[PDB]
Amino acid sequence: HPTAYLVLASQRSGSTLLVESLRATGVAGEPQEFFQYLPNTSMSPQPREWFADVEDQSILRLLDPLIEGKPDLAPATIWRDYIQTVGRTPNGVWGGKLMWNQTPLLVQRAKDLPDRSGSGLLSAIRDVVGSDPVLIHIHRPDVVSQAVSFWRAVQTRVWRDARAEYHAGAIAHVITMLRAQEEGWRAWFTEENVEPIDVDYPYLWRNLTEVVGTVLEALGQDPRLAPKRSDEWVERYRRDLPL
Amino acid sequence: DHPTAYLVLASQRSGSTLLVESLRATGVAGEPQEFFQYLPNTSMSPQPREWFADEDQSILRLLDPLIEGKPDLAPATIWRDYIQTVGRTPNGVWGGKLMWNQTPLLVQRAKDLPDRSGSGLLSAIRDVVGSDPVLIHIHRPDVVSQAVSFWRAVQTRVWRRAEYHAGAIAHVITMLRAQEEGWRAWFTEENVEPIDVDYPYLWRNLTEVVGTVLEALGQDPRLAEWVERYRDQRDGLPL
Ligand SMILES: OC[C@H]1O[C@H](O[C@H]2O[C@H](CO)[C@@H](O)[C@H](O)[C@H]2O)[C@H](O)[C@@H](O)[C@@H]1O
Ligand SMILES: OC[C@H]1O[C@H](O[C@H]2O[C@H](CO)[C@@H](O)[C@H](O)[C@H]2O)[C@H](O)[C@@H](O)[C@@H]1O
Repeated sequence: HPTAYLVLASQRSGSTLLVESLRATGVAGEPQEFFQYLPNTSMSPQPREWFADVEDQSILRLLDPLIEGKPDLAPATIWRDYIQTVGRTPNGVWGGKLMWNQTPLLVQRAKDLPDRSGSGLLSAIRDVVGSDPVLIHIHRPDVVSQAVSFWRAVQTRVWRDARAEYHAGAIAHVITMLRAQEEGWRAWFTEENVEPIDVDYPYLWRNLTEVVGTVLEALGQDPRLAPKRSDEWVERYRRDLPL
Repeated sequence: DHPTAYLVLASQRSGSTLLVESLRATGVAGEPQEFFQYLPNTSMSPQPREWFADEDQSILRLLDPLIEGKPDLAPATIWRDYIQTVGRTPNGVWGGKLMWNQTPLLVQRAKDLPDRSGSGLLSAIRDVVGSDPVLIHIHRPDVVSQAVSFWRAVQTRVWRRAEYHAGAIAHVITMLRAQEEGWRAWFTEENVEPIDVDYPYLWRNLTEVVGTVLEALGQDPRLAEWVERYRDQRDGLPL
């Protein structure tokens, strides 16, 4: 009987609908992107960071200026422990989100734990979470609609409106990137022989309460608790590059 | 000229969680957890056997037994850095929740902060959030219906099955009393005037309340029953 789940995904791929949907039951932990923070800035990736290899100024200017933060200096054990306690409901169940771009981070961070128990991503997850989470995998076949929502979100800084410009080269960039996270997870599932509870977004949109219940079920929770404008850029980005 | 952080000061199973989660849906008011709730010896929230620790095997039998977790070994600097980052959204707003029973924890924890700006709760708040948080205070004034939820959940462990029992819902209804005092007596004893929504107002018109919180943060409002069976009649159990 697993005491923890972890949702594997990509930015704006749906993980939110599921994951918040879980949080509300109040028996599925307090999922967060516990692994999003960069160690040199103790911040989430910032807009100019996602585009650090873009020297096209026309896209650059659309993005906020960097903030310099500060190195996270928590010892590995202290880092793990904070995450373990914040993410977990009184019932004792833990949840959180993990994006594929964050995997190296997590693995970098676990490296200096005592009793580390492997050297790969799977051990990392195990050693950080403290048990063997129910892996779940929300994905999106419509990369363009997603890239679009991403390229908007990175400008406005809002991930759940006046400044937001279209831009082909950028969307291309975001697409090239989201695609890579997919190949990332794909290769990994085979790499360490794992079979997630796979659930693409359309299915997820349609059947929320079904899924929110299966996950609920896999954690030994009563599945009872599972509760109930077009993109011009997406039309546009087709005409105009990768997909 | 935005204040870029909010606390919601409240009490267990008030509107507290319903407000806070709505704001979270915004994508624009941080990730308001209950950062101050975790006890240092266990590093978890208070657990039933811990709440009801003051003299009667009538309750101590309805309550799951004491798990024991682990020591919170985070220096205060790291503790506050974490709360500051995890509670923020990308737009840079921070949100969170605080509950009168946790206030001594906050203060005890803040004492080792290098830059202590003062000595009471309110400078504690500021030194921890790194700013001046818009205060929101929630109360559900119907203490019976509050105390009920807190007893249902204090044994279900689900704070969003097991039985009624009056002599406990005493201890609750009255612990919740001295908590709600605390707040009111803190509001004047440090001259704070919090925004002041109420559970009825919320469970009905929460769309406004949220829209209020968002403007105070400079955002966009446009974004967004064994009660009667307690209502003992006979015994004289404070209500
Ligand atoms: O003592 C029990 C704790 O439970 C209450 O809140 C839990 O429920 C929420 C989600 O369902 C969370 O925000 C939180 O993590 C939980 O602790 C209560 O609000 C607390 O004061 C208690 O510590
Ligand atoms: O690009 C920076 C990060 O932003 C996205 O996540 C933000 O969006 C959600 C907003 O409600 C939050 O849950 C979260 O805390 C944010 O950081 C994205 O999902 C990330 O992977 C990035 O770290």
